[PDB]
Amino acid sequence: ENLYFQGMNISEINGFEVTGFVVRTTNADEMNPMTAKIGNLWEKFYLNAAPKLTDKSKVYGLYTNYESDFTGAFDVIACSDTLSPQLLSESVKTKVSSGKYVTFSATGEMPQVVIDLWNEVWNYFACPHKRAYTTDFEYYKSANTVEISIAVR
Repeated sequence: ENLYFQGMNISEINGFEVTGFVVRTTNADEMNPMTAKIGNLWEKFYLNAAPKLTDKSKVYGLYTNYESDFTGAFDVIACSDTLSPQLLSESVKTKVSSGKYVTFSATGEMPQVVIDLWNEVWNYFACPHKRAYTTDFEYYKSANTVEISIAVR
């Protein structure tokens, strides 16, 4: 896969607030290229939100409001800590809670690296830990490095 898989680490993470665009989807909708929503969500973010970011802006992909488990619907939120629901129209503010997470990290071509990192997440949980299905997140640490933090019970 031509990725550097840095590995996984369990840790306590401090909560934080982020604002951005939300869409509701399912894994099945995302697997079908013709019905996927996450790509379009990010294009909207690039279009409407990116021009308003700063050099210290942190950018995230939140997965939250889970209907059930990985087989159910969930909200995906393309967002950033420096945006606010009134510096940006149609946006929603979410608080990610402090808690215990398992965090995975990889570096490579984007977005290949985030797609493939989710596969590592899948393999791992499908296990010493159980998913909380509260709020999980991609953190786009740099142009080539992404972390995925999964909330665990």
